[PDB]
Amino acid sequence: HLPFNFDVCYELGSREFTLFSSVGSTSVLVFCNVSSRRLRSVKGGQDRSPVVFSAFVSMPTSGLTIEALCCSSLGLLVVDGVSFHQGPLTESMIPQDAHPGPEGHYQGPLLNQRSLAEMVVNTRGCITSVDPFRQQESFFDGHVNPWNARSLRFGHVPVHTAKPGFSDALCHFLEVFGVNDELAFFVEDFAHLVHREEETAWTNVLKTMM
Amino acid sequence: LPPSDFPENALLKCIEKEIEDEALRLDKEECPPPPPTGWEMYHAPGTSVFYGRRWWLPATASAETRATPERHTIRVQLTKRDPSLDPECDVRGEHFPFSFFVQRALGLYDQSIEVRADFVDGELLVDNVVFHGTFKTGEEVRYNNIFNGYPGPNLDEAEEEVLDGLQAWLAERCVDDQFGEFVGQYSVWVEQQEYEMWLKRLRDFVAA
Amino acid sequence: VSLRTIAESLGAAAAAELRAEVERDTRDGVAAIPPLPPLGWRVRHPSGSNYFVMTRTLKNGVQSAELNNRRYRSVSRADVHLTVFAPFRVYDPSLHDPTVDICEWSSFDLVVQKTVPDNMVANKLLQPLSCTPQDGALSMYVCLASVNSEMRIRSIQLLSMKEAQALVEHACFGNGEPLFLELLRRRGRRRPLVERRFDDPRLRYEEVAQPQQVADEAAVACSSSCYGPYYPAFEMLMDSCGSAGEYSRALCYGGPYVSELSRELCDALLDYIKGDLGVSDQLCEYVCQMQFFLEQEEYMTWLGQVQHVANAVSRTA
Amino acid sequence: KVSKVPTRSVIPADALRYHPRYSVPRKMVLSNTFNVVGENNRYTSLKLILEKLSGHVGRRQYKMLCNLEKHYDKLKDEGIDWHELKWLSREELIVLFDKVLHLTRTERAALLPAIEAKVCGVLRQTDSRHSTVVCMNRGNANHGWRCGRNGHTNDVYFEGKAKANTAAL
Amino acid sequence: QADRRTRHHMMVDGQINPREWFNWHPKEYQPWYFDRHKFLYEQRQYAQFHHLLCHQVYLKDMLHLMRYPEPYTHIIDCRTSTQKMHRWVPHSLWLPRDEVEYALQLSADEFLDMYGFRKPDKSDDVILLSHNGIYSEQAGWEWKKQFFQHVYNYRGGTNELFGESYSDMNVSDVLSPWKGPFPQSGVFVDKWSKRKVLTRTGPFDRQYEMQDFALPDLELE
Amino acid sequence: SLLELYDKAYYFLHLLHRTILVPRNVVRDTDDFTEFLLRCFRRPQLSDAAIVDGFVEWMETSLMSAGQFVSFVEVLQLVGSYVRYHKGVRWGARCGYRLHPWHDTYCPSSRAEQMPYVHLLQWLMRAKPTKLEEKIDNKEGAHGASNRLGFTALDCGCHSGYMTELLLKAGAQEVLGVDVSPHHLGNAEATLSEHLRERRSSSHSRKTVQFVRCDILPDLSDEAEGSTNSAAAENRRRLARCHHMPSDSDGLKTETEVTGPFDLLLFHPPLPLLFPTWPLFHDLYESVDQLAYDAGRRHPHCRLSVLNEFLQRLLGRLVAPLIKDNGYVAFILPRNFDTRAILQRMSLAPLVPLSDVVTMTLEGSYTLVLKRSHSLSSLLNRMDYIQKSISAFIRAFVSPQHRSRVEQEVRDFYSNHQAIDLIVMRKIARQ
Ligand SMILES: [Zn+2]
Repeated sequence: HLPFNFDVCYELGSREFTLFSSVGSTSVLVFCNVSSRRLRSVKGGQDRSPVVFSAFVSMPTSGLTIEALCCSSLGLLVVDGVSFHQGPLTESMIPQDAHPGPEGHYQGPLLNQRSLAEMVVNTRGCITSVDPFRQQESFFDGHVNPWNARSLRFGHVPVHTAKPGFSDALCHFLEVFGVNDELAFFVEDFAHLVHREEETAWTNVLKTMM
Repeated sequence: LPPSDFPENALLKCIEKEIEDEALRLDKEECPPPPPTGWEMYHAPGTSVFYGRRWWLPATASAETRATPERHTIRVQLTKRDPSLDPECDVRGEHFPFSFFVQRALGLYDQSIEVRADFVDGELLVDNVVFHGTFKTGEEVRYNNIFNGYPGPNLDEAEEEVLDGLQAWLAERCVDDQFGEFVGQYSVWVEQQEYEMWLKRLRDFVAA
Repeated sequence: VSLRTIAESLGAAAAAELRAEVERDTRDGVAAIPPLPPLGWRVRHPSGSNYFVMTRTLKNGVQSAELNNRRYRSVSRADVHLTVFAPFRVYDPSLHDPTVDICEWSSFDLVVQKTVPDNMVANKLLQPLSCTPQDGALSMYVCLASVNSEMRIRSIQLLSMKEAQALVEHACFGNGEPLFLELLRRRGRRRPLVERRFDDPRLRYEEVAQPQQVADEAAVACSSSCYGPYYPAFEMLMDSCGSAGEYSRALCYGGPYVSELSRELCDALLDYIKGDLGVSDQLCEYVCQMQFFLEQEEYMTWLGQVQHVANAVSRTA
Repeated sequence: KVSKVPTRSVIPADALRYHPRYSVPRKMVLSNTFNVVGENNRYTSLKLILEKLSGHVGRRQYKMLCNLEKHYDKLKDEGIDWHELKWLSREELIVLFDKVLHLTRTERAALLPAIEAKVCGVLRQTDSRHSTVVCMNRGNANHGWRCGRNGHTNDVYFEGKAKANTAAL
Repeated sequence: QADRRTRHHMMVDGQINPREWFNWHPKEYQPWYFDRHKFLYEQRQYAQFHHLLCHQVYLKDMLHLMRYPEPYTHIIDCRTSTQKMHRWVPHSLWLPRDEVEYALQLSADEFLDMYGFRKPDKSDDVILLSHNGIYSEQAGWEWKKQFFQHVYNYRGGTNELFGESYSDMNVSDVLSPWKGPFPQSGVFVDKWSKRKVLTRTGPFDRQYEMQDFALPDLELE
Repeated sequence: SLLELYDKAYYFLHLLHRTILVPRNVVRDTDDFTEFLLRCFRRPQLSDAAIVDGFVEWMETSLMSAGQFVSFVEVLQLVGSYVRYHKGVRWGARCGYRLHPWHDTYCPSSRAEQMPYVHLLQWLMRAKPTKLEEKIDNKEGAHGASNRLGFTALDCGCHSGYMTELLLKAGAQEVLGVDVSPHHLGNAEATLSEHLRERRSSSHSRKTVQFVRCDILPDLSDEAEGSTNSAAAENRRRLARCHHMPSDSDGLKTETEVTGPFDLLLFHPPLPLLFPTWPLFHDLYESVDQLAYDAGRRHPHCRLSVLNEFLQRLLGRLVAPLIKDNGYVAFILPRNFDTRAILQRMSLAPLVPLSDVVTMTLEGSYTLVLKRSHSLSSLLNRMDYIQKSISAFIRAFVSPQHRSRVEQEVRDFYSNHQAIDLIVMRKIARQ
């Protein structure tokens, strides 16, 4: 399964795959960084990090670019944050090759209370320990160091958690650009495909070394 | 230190006290702890990273004509902890993380096998084996990402043939529990020498 | 046909949310007054940003601070330049770990530099001044935090051009750090954001370009200093906004872990920063207020940009 | 002689819990209504999970904005259970959320962590007779998403009571 | 909007430490009856001023005094905002609320000079109006502060007479969620009492009661 | 006056380095730069594409710590450094040759700047020594019992290997190059390799050169009855048992290294400059090496604190003396660093002492031998690029009514307030 107009780009050795779309003058770019530690099962039931990706919706008629922090769970899609950047999709805006996008900008309000609903389930969060310097030993990594992760808001929980009726309109607004649940079912299945091919290539390289 | 000219007499006299009792104590050693054989220890005076370096020659069978020499490199970053979360958060456990590079025969992150180990409670805990550069599989798999490179799975979940072959590869390289004890000893001496330099550099800043 | 009614429903809701946001903070017609900074502080907040920088210059050293000047009536040294970088990073650790009794943890960094003027005569050449940008450019980087409106020190770092030269040239055996050299190889400038001036009221109309003049006074004096080509390495070292500057300051010492210091040094360091240097609990509580106010100001521009995007789609489709 | 106090090197964080007598708390058996699994008994685990997902969360008591309690009546009118909700596939959840439930995109986002983890809807025993404790462990497909621990084996609706008896219901 | 988290440091006690230091103790406060539906000065926090409440004149009394006025029953408008008044209540005089505490301090000649109408005698009937009856209630309290024996209030004056939908715009001062309150920032009390006052049992939107003492219930177990 | 011109000119150069920056690959992106660098190289026997790839490699190995965008004045300084490398600095005859320096390296390119080095070479080789005392250190140990046996030397702050070449030309056995940057040491090693390939400084006696990277001064001299014989036997059995017994004790790296003490110990910080070069002329393609004349003058050695720590190390476990008995320390330094402070005291502030006064009053044990102030820094004054640069700086930023007096304020500053002092001192033996 694959969405309608999306080209995949995945080179072996990097835990990243990037999806690109273009309709009219608008360009849609989906970037994902697959976790190396452990990712959750596609059935969901039974350290189990969620599949978090980003979606860049560029519209030159508006003059702004929409960055959508999205989390794919059970094939479906939730959207955690939406931020706006100036101009079109510059190459520096995408966190490929471990160089981040724009720094020191407003991240956006909470569109959904998914992170507060996980603590009722007692699901383990991204923040492992309270000490930020404890998790800064594995620096420049989003999954084990949340204090410098762009997708986890650099550990900051914002003031405003957006109104449900307002932000339901924002999630419907992004679904017309290809940020529907059909993309998140593919990103969930392709992150499990990258996690097997990265672990198999790392093993067979390690066999020839020793 | 006249109090009319210098309003910071509570700090400048306290830091002059802390210079002497950090030098008048007899528990400290003037000499660095002696490293194991081959290892050369570099440390820049301003930073908190000290480097180890040795050359090595493996055991090569008689069917092969030549044994290529290796390049072992140790990289240790000093551990940071946040005192603002105390006494609320618990006491963070003292552990000594370090990196062990292996390069066959010129930098640190080109054609190098990198293995990360943790010395905690008197033993080594090997965490990840990170590759850098183009390696052979079985095709060529390139790991050209130095910050967000694929570090491999954690060895608690890895396959059993990967584990015992790695520890036989690590015990042959003389990386074991006695080597990690020296990294726990050398980083204490490095942090002690940085602290007396930090007290010396702070007295020049406050009194100015 | 569905793209027009979706983009018009969002643009009407964002206009309804921006309308309902202003009337909440408005009291009897006049809008919400921002919290006032302490005496002498000049806050600059760039538009569309996550941070705000405030400066303070104590002339003739520490003795002209606020606490050292109040006395009972009716009965020289080098100048100090303060800089408090404050990002919007505020969280509570009692959600992830319920054993920790912390309601609010807000991090903000303090950069204090010193500058020798030409008017001091008493102690000019008795020793080489290490705080001078001509001699080392020694500067103290105090990482601070606010734990339930109580200022706690995270780290005290002493950074000069020496350890900026050490990281770029000889941090390894014969080379620099391979990640610090690569992070300087990818340094693109940010687009110019128009800053807003939430200054102290008494210094709001006296001088406007004073934090810009002291930022270019040191940048001229450090780039043409005894250490010339290592100033781009020192700019990224003292850059408080981003992850490249946090990794660069982590390659340095990072200070002693403060709870292991003596109790006499812990109270004398707090007496220096709060009492002598002026970076007080009033300033610490103001930063927690100004991180809340300017987050509210950035939510309204976010609501203005949802409406601006949704109106540009509906007029196109 | 000075005897040392017997401690442990590695202790689980559950042992750090507080009891006013520093002892094991009482586990009272559930009421007689839970003896047979029926239509009155089926959806009490679904009701408490939707009650916790809408109430206040954390030490700061963060109120959940989306009220998931309004969808409890239409879920039990269809005859679907919390244990039967975990058996639905991905395609059967999009049909259930959009057509029947009319779950909005933020109400779907607050319910999905409860479905992603496959929480076992087993009423745990407690010190009182009326129990509001549901086992929050992640379920496995071999034991019917019941997490297979403390006697929750593939039909156990309530701790201390009989199985489901699917021939009746 | 959008559910702003508040910068107060109130917190519920954890699951590890024992409950200690019982010379302050928060519990949940639930009164008997709801008071939010009532008039603003008929609520719970204004019960001590219950005898200060002016007697009510109603709509039919106001229409009867419109048709058949009396020479010494003074109808007085207490509305302050001139941009929000559009019609004239008949036989009314303008005495805005925020000046009333000065206006009754004048003499009769100074009242005539500063308002253009004669000062009412202390035995004359005074009837006050406002938009909702709130400014008129505070003005009636100021009129009863001076020795005025007959002071009456028409609750919902303009909004029931002219059928308008206005309000006196009372702020009812509530701290902004960036303003951190007193007991978090301060060393006014010891650390145990500071930790035990700042704790609460449940969500922080409801009301709580602070106990100054507690004894253990030894007779349960 | 000159002080405001100093401040405004350095602020303008900082704004030039901040504002008009161009991308990294200037040959690929900028379409005008290639013909410009070809014009600068065809102004003074190489092909065009070879010069293109050579400047690409020069910007690759030369530019450090720079992002995707490079300052334009830095690109012009890179062009001047490339021109100075492919052209070389000429050292006059007494020994006239050419030297090839790297990008940011200090070489005295004017004769007034080379006169203290030429006079020190004259005092070393004893060509025509008309000064107070002539030096003799270990050749006096042979004459008590000549120049053919040589001596060992120490070089503090070696830049591009010109002073190491001056030590090799005057006759020396072991010289130890100590500098802060390894780039300067690689440049000095290339200069030493071309010096050995030039067949100067003939090899009747063997000479080994070691370049070490360190701070101001290196420190490597601190490594750490029958019971003594029993402990030696137990030590031998433990070394043979734990396989730490050395099978060979030649140690050729310990022979080819340079080890103290030294009888000639020299120290020369780079001369600080009054005004940087003007990078905005119309004839930049005619002379770019003079635009790179200021290269190398920003080094971590030219300070008063470095001089004070150097003098305190020379004055005082006490195992390493670091200087031979009655050894000669030769230092070439200006009157004072930080020329802004020199302009501040010109016509108030108290009079600033000279570094000669500091070196005299700190070392009461050492006796001065040569004290010569080369005050011919005003004697440069040609029609060359430095006079055009200072007239452009006085033409752009100074009012026309206050110009020429400020020009006079320049002309006395090089005459009275700046000079190059070469001073040699001699150690006094122990009692
Ligand atoms: Zn269970």
